[PDB]
Amino acid sequence: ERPTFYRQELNKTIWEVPERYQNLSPVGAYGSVCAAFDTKTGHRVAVKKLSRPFQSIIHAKRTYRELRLLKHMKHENVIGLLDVFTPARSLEEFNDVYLVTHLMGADLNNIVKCQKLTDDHVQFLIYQILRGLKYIHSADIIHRDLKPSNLAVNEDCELKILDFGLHTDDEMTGYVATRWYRAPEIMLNWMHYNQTVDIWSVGCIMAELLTGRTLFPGTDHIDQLKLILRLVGTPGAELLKKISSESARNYIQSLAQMPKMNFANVFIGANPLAVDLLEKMLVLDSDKRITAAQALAHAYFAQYHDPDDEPVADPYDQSFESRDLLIDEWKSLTYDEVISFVPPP
Ligand SMILES: N#Cc1ccc(CNC(=O)N2CCOCC2)cc1
Ligand SMILES: [Cl-]
Ligand SMILES: [Cl-]
Ligand SMILES: [Cl-]
Ligand SMILES: [Cl-]
Ligand SMILES: [Cl-]
Ligand SMILES: [Mg+2]
Repeated sequence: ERPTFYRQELNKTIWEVPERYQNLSPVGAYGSVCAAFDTKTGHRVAVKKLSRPFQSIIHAKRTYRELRLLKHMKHENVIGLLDVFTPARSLEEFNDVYLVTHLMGADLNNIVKCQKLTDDHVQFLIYQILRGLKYIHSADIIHRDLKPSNLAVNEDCELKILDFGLHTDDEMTGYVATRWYRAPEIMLNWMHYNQTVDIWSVGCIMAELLTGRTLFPGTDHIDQLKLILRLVGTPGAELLKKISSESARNYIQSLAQMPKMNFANVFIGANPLAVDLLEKMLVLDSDKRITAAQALAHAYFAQYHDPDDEPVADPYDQSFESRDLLIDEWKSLTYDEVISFVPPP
């Protein structure tokens, strides 16, 4: 059952992989990635070698979390796991983990910069994001990091969600795309967040497809909040009650009150149905945002919506997230998941 492995050094890194993977070529702090040709399937693939996967309890649990998530995701608009392997022949010598996925070409940033998008293109792209999100949310998973660089798109306009949130303070500081798509309640730690944060990100992405430009390109956290409240209005008393951070509540009330703007005068010339959907996604109070399942039934997607072809996920057991274990116990759980992997049909 065990394949033969061969070794090579790629940029000061020793890679040991099954013979089926050929022509390894580096492409890019949690791991290094190589493109390769998989001779068993004929696919160009990405092979990721995890860096120090078991160096601490936090790292070991993150390794297990990533492998559990990738093994569960089986949907047309979500990245799936093609293979996982280790050169180790036993738990006692187990140290390295390699993950194999489909090699992705362009992302949605490349699309918005270099392509003139019709309203039909916007409909199809956002429809596919929402179809994948309905599946992800049905398993009680929150992506947390939806942005154009985490959305792969091919020549047929077909889309896949990748790079689930599994981010440092410095990574979120300043004029950075890593913060421009985040919901205000998570950007500013207003309250315990939930899956509705992902719908805010979809609204930001859809706006950028319609205009070609970032919706909220803030130069820091506070500048970005000011841009958001200018468009959607300052909070009312109902939402202020739900901000459990007393310090954040007090800062918000320092700001002069502003009404919600007219979205037809912001998104000039857009399909009126697109404007309506944006008003339902970009709602400050997360309790009142439209959900992915509700949005698929909005009239903007009438030509693509098929309620018999929008599937949900198998149940996903996340009880490990509240479990406290030692490094070697997380490592043993990960080893079990590596050796039990069953490849897709
Ligand atoms: N380590 C581990 C571990 C692996 C599988 C299970 C349950 N079985 C399962 O999910 N599959 C789906 C794929 O086909 C076979 C059955 C439990 C623990
Ligand atoms: Cl092989
Ligand atoms: Cl895939
Ligand atoms: Cl190993
Ligand atoms: Cl991005
Ligand atoms: Cl499960
Ligand atoms: Mg990414």
